[PDB]
Amino acid sequence: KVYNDGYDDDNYDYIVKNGEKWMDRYEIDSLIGKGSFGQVVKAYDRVEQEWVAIKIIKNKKAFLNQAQIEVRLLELMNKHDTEMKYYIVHLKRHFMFRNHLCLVFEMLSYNLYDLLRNTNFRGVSLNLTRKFAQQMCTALLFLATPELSIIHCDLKPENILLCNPKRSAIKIVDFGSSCQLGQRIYQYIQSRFYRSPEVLLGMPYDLAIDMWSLGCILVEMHTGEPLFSGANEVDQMNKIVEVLGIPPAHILDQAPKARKFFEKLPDGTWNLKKTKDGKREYKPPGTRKLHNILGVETGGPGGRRAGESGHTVADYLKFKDLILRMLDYDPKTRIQPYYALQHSFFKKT
Ligand SMILES: O=c1c2c(ccc3nc(-c4cccnc4)sc32)ncn1C1CC1
Repeated sequence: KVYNDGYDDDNYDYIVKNGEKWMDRYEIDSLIGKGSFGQVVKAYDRVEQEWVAIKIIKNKKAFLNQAQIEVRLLELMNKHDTEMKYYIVHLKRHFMFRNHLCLVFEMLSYNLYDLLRNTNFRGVSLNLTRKFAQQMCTALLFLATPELSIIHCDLKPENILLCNPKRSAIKIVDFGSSCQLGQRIYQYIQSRFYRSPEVLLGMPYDLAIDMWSLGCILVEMHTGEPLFSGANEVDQMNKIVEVLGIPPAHILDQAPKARKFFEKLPDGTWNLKKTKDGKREYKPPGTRKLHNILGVETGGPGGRRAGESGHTVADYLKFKDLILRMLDYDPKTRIQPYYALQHSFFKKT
């Protein structure tokens, strides 16, 4: 078999070649990214005298049709004319090339997972975590403007990128899974660690799922490790329950997949699904306190911030309150961008 007259591999990806020139314009430097969507490459745009990131979508109907949605939303966001539009990556243009839809993005710096990794997963400071938190909240507010109503659907450290290596300004990338509040088309969405209870439970979802993901992200940026690191859905839900307890009955009562994780007693309350021969793996519900994970009264996560400025007890207590409001089980009462921005965690110095 030869795929796409030899230009593609067996997984519908374009065989990237360092040094190649496309359409007398783009010089391909190297692969910088790879996912289910396809690939991302670093490239120099001769015409515009600048570096770009080119997202090369897979040559297959299903992936193309999704990227067309991605392009529509990217263009709709970039088009919008408030100054909040610059927490979102800029889609410069797109084009078809050897049967691949290619999206051209401005060149940003590296992502927040790479940033975590540069400090050997010690975490970044609470001061820097705050700056990310403020910008992300402001960006989620943009996405909430009624004319947009976009759900990113895959927030995680990897999809938040620094603008410049030496500064805190960030932008959100990868709207390849995104949708608007009307036209939702998938039930199994978000990366697992950052997946909301509503999605785990098979319930309808709105823009609040991104705020859940942000809660999880912000904690991980400061501790250096994922808050809820499930190997599968059942593990994931169980790890959430360790920190936040059994979700409220009014939600589980409307949850198509409640019985995947939970069981309903005669009296109308819910427990975790009962386990084989009692073998214990999880901490009892609500026992793994965020208060201890963050190290609120014990010098920060792992004790590593003891006797540093910008990491007081009062600072942590604020941060913890914000995060708990972000991880509200109920998407109707979970904190929303406008009100998150008014939180005491952000208040001026
Ligand atoms: O990886 C990126 C980069 C991007 C701009 C947009 C962008 N969308 C990406 C993406 C990732 C996964 C799915 N869809 C898009 S990666 C990326 N600028 C720079 N870089 C890093 C090398 C420094």
